[PDB]
Amino acid sequence: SGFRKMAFPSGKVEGCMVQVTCGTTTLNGLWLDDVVYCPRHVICTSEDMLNPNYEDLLIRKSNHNFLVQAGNVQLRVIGHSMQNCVLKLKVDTANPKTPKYKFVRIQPGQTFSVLACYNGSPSGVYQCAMRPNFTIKGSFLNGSCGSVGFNIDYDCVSFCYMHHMELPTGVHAGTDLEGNFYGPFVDRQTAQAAGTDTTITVNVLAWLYAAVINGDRWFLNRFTTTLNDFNLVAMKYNYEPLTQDHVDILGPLSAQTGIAVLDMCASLKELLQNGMNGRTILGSALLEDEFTPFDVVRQCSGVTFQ
Amino acid sequence: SGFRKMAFPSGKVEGCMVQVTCGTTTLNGLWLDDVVYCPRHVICTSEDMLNPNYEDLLIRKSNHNFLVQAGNVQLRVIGHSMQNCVLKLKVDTANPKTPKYKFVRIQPGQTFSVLACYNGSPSGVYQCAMRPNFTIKGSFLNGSCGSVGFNIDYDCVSFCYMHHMELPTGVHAGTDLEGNFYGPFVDRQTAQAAGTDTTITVNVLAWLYAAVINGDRWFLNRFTTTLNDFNLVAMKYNYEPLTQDHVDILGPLSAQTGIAVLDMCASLKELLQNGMNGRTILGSALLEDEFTPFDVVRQCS
Ligand SMILES: *[C@@](O)(c1nc2ccccc2s1)[C@H](C[C@@H]1CCNC1=O)NC(=O)[C@@H]1[C@@H]2[C@H](CN1C(=O)c1cc3c(OC)cccc3[nH]1)C2(C)C
Ligand SMILES: *[C@@](O)(c1nc2ccccc2s1)[C@H](C[C@@H]1CCNC1=O)NC(=O)[C@@H]1[C@@H]2[C@H](CN1C(=O)c1cc3c(OC)cccc3[nH]1)C2(C)C
Repeated sequence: SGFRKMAFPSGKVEGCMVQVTCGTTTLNGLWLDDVVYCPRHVICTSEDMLNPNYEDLLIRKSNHNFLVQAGNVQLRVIGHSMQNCVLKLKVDTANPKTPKYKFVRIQPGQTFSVLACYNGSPSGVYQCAMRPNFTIKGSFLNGSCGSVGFNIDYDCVSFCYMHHMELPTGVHAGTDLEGNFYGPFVDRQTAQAAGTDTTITVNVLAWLYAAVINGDRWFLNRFTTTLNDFNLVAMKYNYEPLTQDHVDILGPLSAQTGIAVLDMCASLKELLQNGMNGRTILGSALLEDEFTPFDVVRQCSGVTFQ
Repeated sequence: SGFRKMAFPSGKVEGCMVQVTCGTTTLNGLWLDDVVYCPRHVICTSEDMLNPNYEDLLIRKSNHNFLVQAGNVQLRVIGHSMQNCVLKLKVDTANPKTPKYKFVRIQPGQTFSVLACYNGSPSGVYQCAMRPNFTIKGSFLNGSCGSVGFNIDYDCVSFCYMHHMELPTGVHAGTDLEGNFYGPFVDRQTAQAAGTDTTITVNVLAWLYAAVINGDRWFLNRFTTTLNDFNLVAMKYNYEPLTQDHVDILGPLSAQTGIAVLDMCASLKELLQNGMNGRTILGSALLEDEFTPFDVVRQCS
């Protein structure tokens, strides 16, 4: 029993974190095999943050202009290349701690663990979801660039995020491990803003299924809804549209609890109109949207507390 | 910017988890130097635990009754003993991944990272606080016993918790790594109720400071209070007493924001008496009490 924001054990990622220095700029790098991945703006100085031409800044660098440190050991850079907004530094030593890994680009609503790092040293681990507006609500300070997000389903590390910037709203933006940004953001200091954010409807429903699995049913009602009527109502509260794909994904949780998906949608509609009336759901007084259906199945018992 | 519930990186502890089996009972163990630490009830069969006589059940067992597995390798048990509610198993191989560590017993209100494990394998990590009623609001299923709680400080892992049980309310209970229970609990198959829980006042104040540092100021006011007046309202709302030591600990956060501890206490006194009026603080409609003043400083710096 219980339900918490649960991150993956971070050991497999900790053994990949390095420090990358170019000039007076220092950030984190990810050392996998003989390659170090880091944000390409490690090659930027104060005067080229608004409109840097990364191709022109990089051609002026040699391999020995990059200082890579793994703990107290200096790694020698023997090659380099830029791929989108990521710099790939080839080093003379393959990381002996390289885990089984893959690079995946995630969709909005998906969650992952973030290992926040400063100067190549891990500081903490927390969970976060890719918001519908392609930002994440993280906890990142100066020098956190190059920190990565990942999942570790079945002993394979899936890297899905690399940290690059903080927007004026206090939310965060970054790229996948191929250097392609999530959303319309750019690695420039130009005026950028996150679009209006929405609630991840399929995740709220998954978390309501988690509450039922853990023994709470106070919020259910005698009603049902069509998918059309549910979307007409939920969008008036700034909820993301629920698709037939989301209904299908919720199938296993619906089967375990005996609560039809559209019946849980009717519960959600009533929760939006009434509030909780002094009650909590899984310890929360608001509707939580950063647990996916897969996260619920991972953490919850396969037996409902009937 | 941003404020999240954060756990310590768990790599140093992951390299210490093993599986321990005695008969048909399998649970997790912690392998440090040449010893494996696990809950003593690994020697109980599902019948023996209604009222176990651990002294007698241990006397019946020998080294051959224990099976320790580190990944795919089997460790040979060459000694055994009980210390309080933990079983200590001496093995023939010292763990080469043993970090610099110490066993520490935490106080209520203090926080720690839990590495939830099943069959000796780390499954997840989350942060939790030792409640004033000595329970933790964890997330544990069948097979989680032996999972440990810890804090990290300059390469040194301070182990503070070992998981043993779930109470009827769904909250969890355990021991320090010397086998001493936190709270009035016993390792027996009986429904045990924890005392009425109370809110950790100093942590709520720390989190209100974290909110101010992140731009949330609506709850700030012109008023100030004293300890004795604040403690009278704390008592009424089932909040733990605020002491001068707590005021001293909050001192750095107090100077950094320009809000004295007793000025922030007047904001908390107002939130308890009047509510939040539809507003949220740091994305929460509740007053969060599982962030210590150190968690706030560590994260914000
Ligand atoms: C990162 O760790 C980097 N720091 C530097 C320093 C020099 C060169 C390159 C880099 S990458 C930070 C992480 C940030 C800092 C606070 N919290 C974070 O998440 N990333 C940045 O500083 C990025 C890089 C330029 C600008 N930037 C911003 O986050 C940024 C600038 C900015 C302005 O500028 C006027 C106004 C408002 C908000 C804002 N954010 C890059 C995008 C290349
Ligand atoms: C743990 O992993 C153990 N499992 C076994 C199995 C055989 C022998 C020893 C152990 S330790 C679990 C973890 C629990 C289970 C669900 N989530 C958890 O956190 N611990 C237990 O099962 C403990 C051990 C006996 C009973 N117990 C309970 O949690 C327990 C019993 C109980 C009753 O009994 C009537 C009523 C209500 C609640 C309740 N919880 C020990 C305390 C020794």
